[PDB]
Amino acid sequence: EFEGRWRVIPHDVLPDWLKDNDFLLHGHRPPMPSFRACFKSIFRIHTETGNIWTHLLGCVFFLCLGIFYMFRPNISFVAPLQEKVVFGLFFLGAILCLSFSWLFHTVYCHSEGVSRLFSKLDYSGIALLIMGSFVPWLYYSFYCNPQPCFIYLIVICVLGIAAIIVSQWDMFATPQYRGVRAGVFLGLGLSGIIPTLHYVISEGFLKAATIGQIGWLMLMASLYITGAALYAARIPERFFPGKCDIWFHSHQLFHIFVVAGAFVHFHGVSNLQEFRFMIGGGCS
Amino acid sequence: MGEVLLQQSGPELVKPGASVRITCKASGYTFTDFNMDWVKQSPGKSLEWIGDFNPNSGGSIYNQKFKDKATFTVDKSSSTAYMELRSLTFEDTAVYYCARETGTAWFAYWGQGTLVTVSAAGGGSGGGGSDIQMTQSPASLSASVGETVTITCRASGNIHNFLAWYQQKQGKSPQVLVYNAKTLADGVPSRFSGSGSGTQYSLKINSLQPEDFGSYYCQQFWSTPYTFGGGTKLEINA
Ligand SMILES: CCCCCCCC/C=C\CCCCCCCC(=O)OC[C@@H](O)CO
Ligand SMILES: CCCCCCCC/C=C\CCCCCCCC(=O)O
Ligand SMILES: [Zn+2]
Repeated sequence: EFEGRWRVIPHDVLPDWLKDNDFLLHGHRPPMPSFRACFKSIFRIHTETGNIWTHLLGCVFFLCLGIFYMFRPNISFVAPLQEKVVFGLFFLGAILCLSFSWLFHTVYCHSEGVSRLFSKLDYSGIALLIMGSFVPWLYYSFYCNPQPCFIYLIVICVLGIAAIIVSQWDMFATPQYRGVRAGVFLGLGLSGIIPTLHYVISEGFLKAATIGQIGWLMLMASLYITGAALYAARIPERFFPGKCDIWFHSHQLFHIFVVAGAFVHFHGVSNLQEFRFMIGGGCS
Repeated sequence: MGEVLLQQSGPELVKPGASVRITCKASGYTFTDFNMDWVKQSPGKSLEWIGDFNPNSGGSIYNQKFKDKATFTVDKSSSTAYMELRSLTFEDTAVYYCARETGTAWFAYWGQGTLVTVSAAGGGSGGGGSDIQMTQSPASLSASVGETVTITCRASGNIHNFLAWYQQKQGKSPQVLVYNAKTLADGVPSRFSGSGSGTQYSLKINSLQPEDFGSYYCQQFWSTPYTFGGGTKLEINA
C-alpha cells in the first residue's frame, strides 16, 4: 500500500537508540512512530523478521500446548489440580516471555519511549520464563521433600524478582551491558545446580541419573551456556559482518534456542509427571 | 565521503515548449541506499512534491499533477539522479529540488535548487490539490528576539506522526528541523520542539534568535502524494 511506505536502511543512519549491533550492516527498519507500519513490517524482510516470527510462532505453539495440557484427562495425573497449576505457571511464563519478545521486536522502531518500555518487558519476560520453568521441576524433584521445595521456590522468586528489578535499569539496555544481561540471565537458570546438588546428595547418583535428571540437565545447561555465548559473543555476525543481517544472526539463533530450550525443558518435566503417575502419590 | 551533498545543475532559461533535464549529483553515501525526491517551489509559493525515485529498483512514483510533465531517470554509475520536464509553460518557472529520503520520506538533505525560467522574450493547464491537505497556522508572524512562537499543522486525515518540519532562508533550500513529529534532527538547536498526535501537530521555537527568520513548512510522509503545508513566514523584529 501507499501508506507508511518505508525502506531498509544501513546501520550508520540509525538513531543511537536503534543502534544495537554494529555487525548487522544493512536491512534495518527506519524509526517509524506508527504501530500500523510496525505491525505490517512483520510481513516485510528486515533485520527483525526472523526474530518476530520465531517467537510469534513459538508463542501460539506454547499457547495451544498450554490449552491442550489443561484439557488433559484428570485420570492421567495423580494430583490433577496441583500438576495443572504447576505446569500452568510454566506456560504462563513461556507464553508471556515469547509474547513480550515478538511484541518488542515488532514495536522496536516506534519511538525511544516505546523501545525503552518494550525492552524492559522483553528482559523481564525471560526472568518470568526461568522462574516459571523451575516451579514444575522443583515440585517433582522435591515431591516427597516439602521443606526444600518451598525454600528453593523462594530463592528462585527473589533471584528472579532481582533479575526483573535489574532489567528496569536504563544502563542495563546499553550494548556494553550485553555481557551483563547474558551473565544475569545465565546465573538465574544456572542457579539450577543448588537444587540439583541437594537432590543428588539425597536421592543418589544412580537414582538421579536413572531418571534422566542428568541427561536432561546437561542438555539444559548446554543450551543455557551455548545459547548465552552466542548472544554475548555475537556469533556468527562477529565474523561475516553483512550476509548475516537478515538470516541466522546471534539474536535469531538465540531466539531459536529459547523456543527449543523451553520445549526440551517441558519434555523433561512432562516425563517427571509421567513417572510420578506410574509410581503413584506418597512416599515409603 | 565526509558529508552528504546533493548538487544540481545551473540555472535554466528556456523557450516555452522546450524540455529540461535537471541533474542531482549525490555524494557522501551509497547512492542506491536511499530514495531521491523531487520538489518544486514556484516563486513566492510553497513546496510541491513532484515524485520519488528508487535508484536501486529503478521504480518511480509520481504525483498525478506532474504525471505528464516530469520523468525520473538515474545513473547508478555516475551517482546522479535526473528529472526531465517537458512541454514547459510559464507556470513551470520554479525552483526544482532533489531531496534525499532516509528510511521514511522526510528530507534530511536538499540540493541547492535549479531555477527553470520559461521565457518567450527571445521569440497551459492549472494545478490541482489531492488527498491529504496540510493546513498551517499562522500564514505569517513576527516576534521580537527571545520570544516563544508556536506553529501548527493540521492534516485532513490521520498521518500517524509521519510529519517533518522545515526551515527555509531566502533563496536557499529548506533544511529539516523535526522528523517523526517529535524527533529533533542533528545540529538543530534545542529551541525547536515538535509535538503532536493524530491530525494536529505543532512546532514550538523557544527564545527565538536572529538566525530564526525564514519560512517554515510541514510535510506529511504517511500517504502518497506527499504534501507540504502552505508555510509560515517568520519575521524577527528583535
Ligand atoms: C498471546 C499474545 C497475544 C498478543 C496479541 C497482540 C495483537 C496485536 C496485533 C496487531 C495490532 C495491529 C496494529 C494496529 C494499530 C495501529 C495503531 C495506530 O494508529 O498507530 C499509529 C499511532 O501511533 C498514531 O496515531
Ligand atoms: C528454559 C529455556 C532455556 C533455554 C536457553 C536460553 C539461553 C540462556 C539464557 C539466558 C542467557 C541469555 C540472555 C540474553 C539477555 C538479553 C535479553 C534478550 O534476550 O533480548
Ligand atoms: Zn529477542
